[PDB]
Amino acid sequence: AYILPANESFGPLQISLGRTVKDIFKFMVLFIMVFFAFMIGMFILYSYYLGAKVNAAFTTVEESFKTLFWSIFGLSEVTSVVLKYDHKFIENIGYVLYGIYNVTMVVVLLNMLIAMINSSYQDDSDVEWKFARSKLWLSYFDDGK
Amino acid sequence: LGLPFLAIGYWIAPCSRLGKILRSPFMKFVAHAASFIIFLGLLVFNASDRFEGITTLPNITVTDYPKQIFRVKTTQFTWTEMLIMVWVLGMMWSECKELWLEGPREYILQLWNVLDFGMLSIFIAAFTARFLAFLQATKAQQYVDSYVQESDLSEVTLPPEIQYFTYARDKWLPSDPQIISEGLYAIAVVLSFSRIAYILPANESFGPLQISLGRTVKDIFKFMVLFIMVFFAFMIGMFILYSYYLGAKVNAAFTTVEESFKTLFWSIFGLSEVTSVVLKYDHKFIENIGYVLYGIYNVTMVVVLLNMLIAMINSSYQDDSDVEWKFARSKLWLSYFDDGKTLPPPFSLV
Repeated sequence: AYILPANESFGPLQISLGRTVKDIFKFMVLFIMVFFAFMIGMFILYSYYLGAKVNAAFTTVEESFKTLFWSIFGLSEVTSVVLKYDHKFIENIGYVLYGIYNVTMVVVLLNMLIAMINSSYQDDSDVEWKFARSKLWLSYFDDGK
Repeated sequence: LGLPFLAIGYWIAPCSRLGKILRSPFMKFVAHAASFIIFLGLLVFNASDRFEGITTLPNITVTDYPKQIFRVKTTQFTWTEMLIMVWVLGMMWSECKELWLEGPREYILQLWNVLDFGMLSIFIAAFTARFLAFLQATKAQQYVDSYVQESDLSEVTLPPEIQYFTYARDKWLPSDPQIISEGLYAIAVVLSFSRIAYILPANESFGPLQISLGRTVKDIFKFMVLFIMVFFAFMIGMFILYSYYLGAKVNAAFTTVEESFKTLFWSIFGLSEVTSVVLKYDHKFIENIGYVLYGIYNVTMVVVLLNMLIAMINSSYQDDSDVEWKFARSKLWLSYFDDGKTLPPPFSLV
């Protein structure tokens, strides 16, 4: 991507990707707070069932983080909230909290997507890439290198 | 860090440079935000002992002295827990003051007020259930200390009303007050780590994000109702189809109403396997109809999600965001303009 802005076909793509990342960071912070909310809550719920669960999810803080993060991409199984004891109150609350976390994930992703859509529909891309490419060229104009 | 010191200084010297600074609406808002951050840190510190996991198996009872009831140490309240109760009581008192000074009808209008009341009520219910469990455990401990003299609670057959309190978590009843307390406490903790959005509109970079997220949720609710009707349609249909094959299926999906709900809800995020519609008997008519209905439900899921996405896209593309956030932030500022609120909870009960 140091070389990408020099190309006419890929330079604007690099600028658009960088702008997307910059706007992505704010929604990452927004998602981080809710992610921490569900991580702490599910860890508190399932910390007392370390040896009484189908898997190790939510038994520790690291396990809760791993399960919740991989729930973003659907890589966490639904058995993460299933207990071995007949404590259906804890299991059902884990089911509800995991489901609410998944729905909140969709809502946050959707809101971020709508913001990205209604933040670029307002020559701008060409000027953006040309400015970046001019900076690249000016970096090689001086003596040396 | 210095909130207790500031509270003490305000109490001893209400009229001074410290008192003048504390009465500033920005300082009152900062104190309230800092107090809630302390509350969140208290919740995290309360579970800090289990951060790397419990060192003992759930089916093993570990106590301090041999004559100790296990439920006594499991249900005893820690100092951090007592601080959490004090904080919760402070916020409940603040909410009750708002309710009494602003009318019960108008109080429910704001989503923040009802959400705060629900979170605090769940906290009170969780701590009440833990208190009942602690009371029962102390009653068992009193019985042990009175009518049992063996210096070892391992060779004595205690009565069941007292023997039940020596059991590990595996033998606890499903309706155990401590189990109810733990579940409600987990819900209250999740709800507690949501009042950061009380502070979000004050920031210029995150305030508009909060307003946009709230608007997205408000428009989301209508499509949730739209999705609920079709979800109920397929839930009832597949439950009716598969209720007669409870013991003749690969898994338990669609055998009961709860199983149908779980399978269909987790099909939204792809967490339900395709074997949910596979039978063990050679009834290919039922199995194929389940396949078709599950596929139609999945396609309908995509269609509803797509239509909702198109609506969201063509409902905001029509300065509006800046005005929205500025209005919300002005409401936040006006909430701290009036006299009072100098000392955030729980440093307000006195």
